[PDB]
Order: sequence, then C-alpha cells, then structure tokens
Amino acid sequence: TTIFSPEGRLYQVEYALESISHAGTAIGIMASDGIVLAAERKVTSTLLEQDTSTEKLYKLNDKIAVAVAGLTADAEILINTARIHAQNYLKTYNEDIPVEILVRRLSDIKQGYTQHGGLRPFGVSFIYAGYDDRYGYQLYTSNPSGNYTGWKAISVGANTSAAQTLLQMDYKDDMKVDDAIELALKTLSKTTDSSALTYDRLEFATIRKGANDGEVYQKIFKPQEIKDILVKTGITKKD
Amino acid sequence: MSGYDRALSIFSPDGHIFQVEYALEAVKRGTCAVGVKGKNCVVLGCERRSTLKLQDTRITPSKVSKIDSHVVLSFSGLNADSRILIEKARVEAQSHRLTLEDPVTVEYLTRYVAGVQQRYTQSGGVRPFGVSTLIAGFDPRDDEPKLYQTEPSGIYSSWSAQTIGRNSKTVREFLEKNYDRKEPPATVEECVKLTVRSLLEVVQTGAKNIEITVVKPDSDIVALSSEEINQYVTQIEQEKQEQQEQDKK
Amino acid sequence: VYAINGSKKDRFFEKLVSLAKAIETFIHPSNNGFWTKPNAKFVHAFIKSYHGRVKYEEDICARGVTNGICLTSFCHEEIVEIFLNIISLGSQNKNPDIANYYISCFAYLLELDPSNAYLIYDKILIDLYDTLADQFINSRHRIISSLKQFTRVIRFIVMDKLYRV
Amino acid sequence: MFLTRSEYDRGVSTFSPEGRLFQVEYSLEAIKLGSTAIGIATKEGVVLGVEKRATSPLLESDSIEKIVEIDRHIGCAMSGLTADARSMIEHARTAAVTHNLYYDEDINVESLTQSVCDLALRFGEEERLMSRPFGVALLIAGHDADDGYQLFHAEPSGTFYRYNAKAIGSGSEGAQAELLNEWHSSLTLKEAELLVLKILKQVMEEKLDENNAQLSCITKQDGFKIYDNEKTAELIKELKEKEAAE
Amino acid sequence: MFRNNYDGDTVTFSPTGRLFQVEYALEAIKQGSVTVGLRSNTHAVLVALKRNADELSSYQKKIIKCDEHMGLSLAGLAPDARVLSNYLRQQCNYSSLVFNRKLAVERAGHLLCDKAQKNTQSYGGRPYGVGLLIIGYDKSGAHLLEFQPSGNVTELYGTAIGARSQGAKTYLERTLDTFIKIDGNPDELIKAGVEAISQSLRDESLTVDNLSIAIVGKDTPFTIYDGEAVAKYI
Amino acid sequence: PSISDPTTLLEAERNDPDGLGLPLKSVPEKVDAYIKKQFEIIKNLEDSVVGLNPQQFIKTDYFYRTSTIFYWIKEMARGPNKVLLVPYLVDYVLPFLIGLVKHKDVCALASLDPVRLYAGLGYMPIRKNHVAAIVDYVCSSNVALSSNQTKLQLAFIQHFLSAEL
Repeated sequence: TTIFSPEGRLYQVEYALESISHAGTAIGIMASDGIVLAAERKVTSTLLEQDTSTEKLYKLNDKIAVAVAGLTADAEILINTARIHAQNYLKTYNEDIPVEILVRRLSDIKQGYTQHGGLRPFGVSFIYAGYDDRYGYQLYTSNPSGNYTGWKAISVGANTSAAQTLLQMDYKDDMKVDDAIELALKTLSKTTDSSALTYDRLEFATIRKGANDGEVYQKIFKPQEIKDILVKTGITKKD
Repeated sequence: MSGYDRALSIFSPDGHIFQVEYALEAVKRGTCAVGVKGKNCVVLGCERRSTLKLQDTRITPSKVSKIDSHVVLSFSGLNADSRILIEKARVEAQSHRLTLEDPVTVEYLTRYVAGVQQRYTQSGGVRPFGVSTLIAGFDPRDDEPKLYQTEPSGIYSSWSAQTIGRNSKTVREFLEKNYDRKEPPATVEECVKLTVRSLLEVVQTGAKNIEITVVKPDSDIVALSSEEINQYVTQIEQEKQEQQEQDKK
Repeated sequence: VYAINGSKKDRFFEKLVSLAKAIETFIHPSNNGFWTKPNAKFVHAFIKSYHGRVKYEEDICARGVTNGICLTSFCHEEIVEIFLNIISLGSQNKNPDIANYYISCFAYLLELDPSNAYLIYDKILIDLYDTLADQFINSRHRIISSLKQFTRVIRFIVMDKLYRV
Repeated sequence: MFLTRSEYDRGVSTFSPEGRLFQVEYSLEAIKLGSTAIGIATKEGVVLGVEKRATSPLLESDSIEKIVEIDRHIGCAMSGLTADARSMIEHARTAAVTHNLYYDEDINVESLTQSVCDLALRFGEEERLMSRPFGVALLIAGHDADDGYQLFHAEPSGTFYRYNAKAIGSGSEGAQAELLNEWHSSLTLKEAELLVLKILKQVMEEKLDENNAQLSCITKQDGFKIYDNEKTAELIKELKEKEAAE
Repeated sequence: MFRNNYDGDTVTFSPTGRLFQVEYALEAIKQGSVTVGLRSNTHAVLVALKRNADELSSYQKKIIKCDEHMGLSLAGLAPDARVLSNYLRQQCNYSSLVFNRKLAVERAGHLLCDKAQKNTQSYGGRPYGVGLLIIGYDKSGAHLLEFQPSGNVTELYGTAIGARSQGAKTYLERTLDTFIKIDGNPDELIKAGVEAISQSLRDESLTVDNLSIAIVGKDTPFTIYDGEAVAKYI
Repeated sequence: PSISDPTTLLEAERNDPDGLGLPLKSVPEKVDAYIKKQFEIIKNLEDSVVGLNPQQFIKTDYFYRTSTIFYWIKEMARGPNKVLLVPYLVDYVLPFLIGLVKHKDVCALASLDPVRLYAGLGYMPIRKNHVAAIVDYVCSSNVALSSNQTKLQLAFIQHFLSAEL
C-alpha cells in the first residue's frame, strides 16, 4: 500500500525483492571488446516450447539487450516502453539511444509504481547491455526499487551471492569477449541448482564488434550456437 | 509531542507518529552529505559507500548533481527518489529562463524542491520522499554563496555549513568548532580542506569515499577528481604527523 | 493467594482493595494497550488460584479440623466485593479472547457459594433480559458477552430456588 | 495515573454524542507546546514578540524568522514554524498582492484573516467544511483605514477571534492571566513594548536579552518592522531600571 | 461499556431506523449560545447571546444577512454556518437575476433542506453541525423557520436554539398570545424576545456587548443592532 | 560486593530487621568520594557562569563538567547500574538535575534533556530507606525554584507516587 516501515523502508519493495530472489539467475560480463549476457531458465515442463525465440533475454534496439529476473508479464510492459523510447529518441535525434538514458528511463517508471498506493511495484530486475560512442560497452543493473548501478560483471535473481564471489576472483579488466563467454558459462555451471548446464536451460547473447569498423552486432544465440560455445568451453555435454 | 509528557496517562490524536517521521528515518540511513560556504565559493561534499570490486567507476553518477550552470544539489536518503527530485528541479530551472528571461534563483530552487516534497506529504496515499537535500550555488549578477537544506516534510533552511545522513552529529560538532562565521575559509583551497577534514572523520576508509563539487560565481562549477582530493587528504594527513611529532614532553 | 491468614486477614485485604483500585482503570474497555493481556490473565489467575486454595483447604476441613489460617465465608465475600466490578469491566473488551478471561472468573466466584452471590446472578439476569428484549440492539458486544456470561452461570442459576423460575 | 479514554476519540469528520469534533479540538491544544509568541494591540501600534530558541551558530537567522511580513501593513507571529505555516503566510502574501492589483487598495486585516481561514477550511486545495485542522496558530496583526489596529488569533480550525492581547506557545496560561490583569485602552506604544518584555521575562526561564527575545510592531506610519537587537537591548535596559525604580 | 456500531458513517442506519450521526449533529446545536426567534402578524425577530473565549476577546457573530427580506441566526457550528449562509445569499441573488422576484422564505427553507439532506445521504462527508433560525417577510406576511440539520424545517411562531434554551422556549410558550398580536409597535416584540432570552441566562446578565437584535417586517427591511443600539433594549 | 564468605553475606543481609537485605551492589568508599568530589567541583565552579549567555556558557569548564556528569548519570540510569545512582539521588544527582533545568537554551545548544532524565528517575528501584529521604526532599518547599523546576518536581512526584502506589 506504499507506506513506510518505522525504519523509513518500503514493505512492498522488500516483498517485490523477496519475489525476484526466487526468479532464476542471470549473469552479465563486460569484456574489453564486447558484452556477454547469460541466463538460467527452469524448464520443469517437457511440453513447454523450448526454441521459442525469447523468455529471459530481449532486444531493446539494434545495440541494446536485457536479461530479466522477475515476472515476465511485468518485464514485457517495461520492455515495450523502453523499445518505444529508443525509437522515439532515434526519430528525434537521428542517432541511436545512449545506454544510460534508457536504463535510467526504466528506473524512473519503476520508482513511480513504488510511491502511489494504487499501484503495486514491478517484480523485475534487469541486467542491461549495449554500446554507444559516449562511453563504449556498458553493463548496468536495475531492480524493483528504481535503483540502478554500473558494473564490469554482475548477477541478478537467485544465487546472486555465490555468483558475485565467482565473478570477482576470475574477472580481469583486459579480457576479450571469448574469455567472457568462458567465464559466464563457468560461473553459471559453478552456481546452478540443476545438476549440469545444457543448451535449453541456458539463454545466451553477445554484443561484439565483428570485422567491419562501423559494426556492432547483437547475436541473441539460437540453441545450436549455444551448443557450440558449450562444447568449446569444456562444459561440453557431448557424445 | 514525544517522550515523558503524559496527562492522566495518555491517548493519541491525529499527530506526530506519521509517514513523514518514517521518511526522516530513511534520510538518516543514507550516506553523509556536507556543504560549507567560503568567502567567495561554496563546496558540497559526499560520502560514496566504498565501491565494490566489480562496480564500474567511469559511468558511476557523481552524487552531487548539477541542476543548472549555477546550481548544485546533493542528498541523503533514497537515491531513486533523489533522481526523481533532481529531474523536476532541472526542468523547473530550464523552464524558469524560457518563461522569465532569468536563470532560476537558488532560493526559488529550494522553495520549489521542498514545495513538491510537501505535496507528497499532504495527502493521497502517495508517500513522501525518503530524501533530504543540500541545494547550493549563486544567484546571477551576485558574488554571495548560498546553501540550503530541505527535509521530507517540505521544511527548508539556510546554513553557512550543514550535514545530513549517517553520523552527521559528529560532523556538525566538528563544523561548529572549525567554521567561524566571522572569518569563514577565505580561499577555495581552505574551504575544500575544511570539507575533506570534516568528511575524513566520518567516511569508511579515506580518499575513495570523499567526493566534492566546488561552485563559484558566474557559473564556474567544478567537480574535483580522485587525484585532486588525494592531494588534499595527503596534505591533511601530513599535518597530523607534524602535529603529533610537534608534541612537547 | 497463600499469604492470607484467614483469622488476621484485614491488612492483607486492605492491600488487595488498594491493588484493585489502582488497576481498575486499566481494565475498562476503551483503555486497550500493552497492559490488557497482563491484567486479564492476572485477574483470571488470582481468582482461579484463590478458588484452588479454597477447595484444597475445604478438602482438609472435610476429614479433620479447621486451622484458622483457612479462609472463611467473609473472605469469599471480600473477594467478590473486590473483583465483581473488575470482571464486569473486563468482560466487555474489544478482543473476544481477552473478554473470555474475565467471563471465566464468574464460575469460580459462584462455586465459592458466597453470601454475596446474589450480586452476580442479579447482574447476569438484568443484562440477559436487556439483550433478549433488544435494549442493546446497537451494541453487539453486549449481545454476545451477555450470552457468554449467562452460559457460564446457567449451572448455578439452575440450583437457586428463586433464579430457577 | 488512571486511563480516561472515550470511544469518540480519534474520529475523523465525526461528531461525538455532544457534537465534539476531536481532530480539530486536539489541534487547538497545540497552542501550549510552541515557542512563546505574544501580541499587544493599542491605538498607537500592534506589538508582536516571540522567544527565540538559541540556534547552532551555522543556522543563519532568515531560516527561522517567526515574526514575518505579509505586507507593509500586516505581519504574522507563529508559536511554531512548519511548511504549512509558510504555506499560510505565502497564501496570505499572494492574497494581499492579488487584492491590491484587483481592487487598487490595501487588504482589510479581517478579510486577509478570513482568507487564511478559508485555506484552512479547504485543507489547502466537494463542500469546504470545518472537519479537519490545517497548519498552526498565527497571530495576524495589521492596520487598515476601517477597523484600525487588529490582532487576530487564526486557529487550525479556520476560525479566529480578534484579541486585544493574546499569548500562544508555552507561556499561554500565566501570560494571558498577566495580560488580562494589566492591559489598558490607555497603553502607549512604549508601554506595550515594556509590557511584552515583562511578560516574556516571566515565561522564558532564562535572563531576558537581545539574543533570546525578538520584538516587532505594526505601525500605520512606519509600516511593519522587526526590531533591531540594539533596540530590544535598550528597551530591556529600560525594563531593568523601571523595576529597580520601585 | 455501551458501544454503538452504527454511528461511524452518515450513511449507516441503526437497526431501529435512526441515523445516529444526524442526531449527534443536533447535539451540536446545544453547544452554542442561546438565540431566540419570534414573530407577530407583521414582524419577525431574532435576539442572540454572543460568547467570547476570554475578557480580551471580541464577541462571536450570531446574526447573518442573506437579503433585504431575510436572514438568520446560528447556534451550532460557526464555520459551517458560513457554508449555509453563503448558499442562501447565492440563492437570493439567483432569484433576483434568473427569476426577477425575491426568494420567498418558504422556498428558502426547501433549498436548505435539499442541501442538508444531500450531506445526510452520501458517503465522504458529515451532517451539518448547525441549527438555523431563518426570519423573513414577503407577500405571504411575517415568517419564521427553524432549520434543523437533519435536512428538516418547520413554520413556527417562535423558538429558542442553543444551550439552556428550554427556559426561553417555555417562556415563549407561556407568553405566545402576547407576541403574536403586537404588530405596529416592533419594540415590544423586541422586549418579548429579551424577556424570553433572559430566562436562559442563569444569573448571567445581558450587557451592551453580550447581546444582538435583528428585525424584519413590512417596509422596515432586515436590520441588526449592536452596542448602544441594544442598550435601549436591555 | 565480593563478600569473603557465604555466611558473612547471609548474616549481613539478615541484620536489617525489615527482611529486605542489603543492596546487591555498592560503591567502595574511595570511589564514592571521587563521585561526590565531581559534584562539589561543579558546585564551586557555579560562580564562573553567573553573568554570561548560552553561546559562551557552552565554552566554560563548568559546562564541560556538567555535560560529562549528565552523560554519567544518563548511562548509570540504564541497565544494571540504577542501584548505584539511588545513594546519590537526594544529596547530589537530583539537586544537580534541577540545577541544569534553569539553563534551557544550554540544553538546546547541546542536545541535553534534564526533564526526561529527572522525570524518568522516579521509576528507579528505590529502597524503603531511601523512599523517606526522597519524599522529604521532594516535599521540601524552596521559593528558589522557578515554575519549570516546581512543575518538574510535581512531574517527578507524578512518576514517583505512581511507581510507589
């Protein structure tokens, strides 16, 4: 009902934070030449359509992606608002939206749903990723409170604490995107509740530069490409 | 309105234990923010919590926020709220000039901010902001430094030095001993040195945690870098060794 | 409860009338707060424990002799005189589990067979006729607490030749 | 102590069995908890004065001025300052200027007092009714051509009286008793100043001086002015010799 | 000890059909100072005792004017008596602009009833805490209406409202033929009210400042008396 | 107390005929004289503050002493130390606290609360011996008290009598 606890703390935000603390794990890592996003997906359903095109990971425009921990129903309302804002910026300025302007845009909407008592807050945590000329490769996180922070590597959702410790000891400022592929897969295999990692339990993506000077490219990996980085990395659930 | 004053035991009216008191509790839990005037500058300073090893420093927001070319705002309490409170003040100031051929006055940037905070107190099951602020700068065509504090209730006041957030008693105690209102710090360097001494008593580890913005007349706004505040911290720590070794026994 | 000398009682009962006078305002139904659960349980435990003392020493008396530290009729009378208003105020409480502690005291006060027992029956008839005649129709706690009070004492109203009519 | 609670306490927009609105009544009891403010009306000026709590040296005075100008002929004393007190005063300022530019003349003090009470009946800004309180006690003082020097106690209820003399804040009983025992229709402005200082001395606990007390008056000739610390000091010196002269 | 479940909201009915909040709104009339209203065939009169909170304090206003032909007294809630009296003056002006009559006081009664009954029927407000005596004169003669805030009204030769008014009411009732005939000598209709209101003063006394008198009949329009205007009537 | 023998403790507690024993804890005689000397230093330093305003009162040795003894009393009045303070009440601590109450702006410049502290001292565990001396002290009329001090003495007598029902 958006009233303070006597400590000056918001009960609804704390309960929304309890909800996302169950909501599946996501890791993001910022290499010297690209960003990696990975998310672990609890497929307890055989008849759920794996090889559906998205669940945890989404495009916001041609150079920005997100991972979702939380309610996917809540996330998709924010994701569409961010997509509309990215194209409305591109229409106005003829230029691609800077990552800080969009990440904090979704952090200002999520704060409003925490102040007015007719609205429940959004049960979603986002690990944003992208490139722009103002900064370069940027990795941000945002949570049900409307707080947002810049990171070199971060986890959200379940098992955050184990994942942050594993990131901290292996992360290097000068590492390449293929080292961040390896690291994010290792971290998730060293954090997972499921017995071993496999291509349908895993959502993956990258924000590389490629060979051509003007390019930045956002491969949100199809299952067969994820099977290749799995067998190359030594996670290798292979015949 | 609190404690041991109780007629025929007691019972509560509509009154003190209220949403705005719990917003004041949120403000006290947010990092320490300080401001001191000088002869012809004002310096605002903040506590960063010591950044985590995987946090990205080059994109991390400067805690002290420029509202306009001559006005600076810092806060303690809820960050998300301060971001929503700085946006309203920034557009309010840009709109001021567009409709008044006049940059916003520091006192109008303090009455507006505390004013909007007061409306979220008044009614509606919309909560007050868990935020308290320092608003500092200069008016246009003047050389007088200004420094205001605002509180979640929408009360505001002018100070020649003030502190808000965590541990602010101990800082206000140090300022009352080191800030003389007859002879304030006569130079920017001394004003910055006083804020670094003031913060050094309350910050977690040292030069990492302090960050300062200096405002001067005619829109000369200037954040100090880590390397500049490291030479202030080092000079103050040199004078501590010098004072200790200048013991006579 | 085990302080009372049944032959020198007057200075003990003088402290119990002044204890009850001190706490009487903390019992009243518009005065809820941290003291409500303390008071309701103290009143119940004192009356239960005094009735446990009375019926322990009545059993020694039945097969032997009376010591004169044993309580007299005058002591059960004094106990009803001290606690009758307390049990009346506490049975009208907003919390129905708090109200049940005071309503449960009436049975112990009637089982002492005091000379004062008419004070307890008269109160419960007045309120029960006032509920069933719809005199309390705006006050659902008087409806329910009077039905709760009457239910506790039917077994004692049934035995007395006047109230059984 | 013994508890004395009713079932009608804490009722919002509700009458007790007597008709008592207990939110606006419990708001009227806060005229004992504030810092002391006193007003004295006369045929020569309305003398307003407030006890200062001693500030941190870092808090600069203009932050806490509890005597205020509404307009050149009207000023407020407050026993306590809140955002709502500045809201009442800035509504009074905006009301006084909007009156002067619409009606080409200065606002009557009764009509300003009624306009700040209408703000209180609205609860700021559906039928405007007196159900809940707003803000704090104002002593509004002023001078106009039609009803002269006037002191109004404007209450959180949206109602008021004109008083000849009124005290609010923690001296209320002992002050109002000494005011009603002592006030004349023959008070000169000088004697109204010594009278407010004699009353202030008696409540304040401290030794009265130009750093714990504040004076002002509305005069028709000079307008509203807050007094210089040197002027309250020479008045306080004059009080000392007036009682030493006994 | 005797909690009422059905007096929280203006919209609740008691199991016996009472609107308890509205009956509590009547008990607010008993919180005011006494006012007396009375009429002859050609004049209606109001006389009102005014309180103060302290000897330094200006006495409370009790009689209000809506138009040259009618006005009212208020023993109940003063700030809520400004809401009804504003609305009555607004309706007098509406009648002169939109219908070019002036609002006959029976019609004024019907409009106050409508406004008060609306408060009595809808959630998110309170009953009016004020009783009004309205006095007026029009084509149907000298008129006196007791408005009670439940949303009701009655045509009456006289009545008293406020604390201790059963005394003054019983004097009007024992001295009715005395005031109903008076007509062309309006000062004895004023002295009839001053005897009536004097019965509610329990060795309190009338004073030049404590008392206000208002009269409206035939050509002489609605007028109010204060200070020495009421000294010849002490 | 560190008594040499269990039987010496038992004899020493049986020696008071009222059947309430000695205090559980007590100040050794040199520590007792150190505590009393801090208040006598304050009483001799009173001459150094007779003329001056709060802003320079805050800069005096008398105030630095007073502010320290306030924090000492206030910490002694929590937790397991209240009994250590009841011997100093009528001779030093209560006289000191009504002394501080005259300096209401000094208690605003420094965040002191003599009122809340002194009123709260009425709830301490006071022995039967000390009740009579507390009563004779608070029942002493001195015309030297201002209204704030006399209504504080009534406030104490309010939280004292209610805590001595």
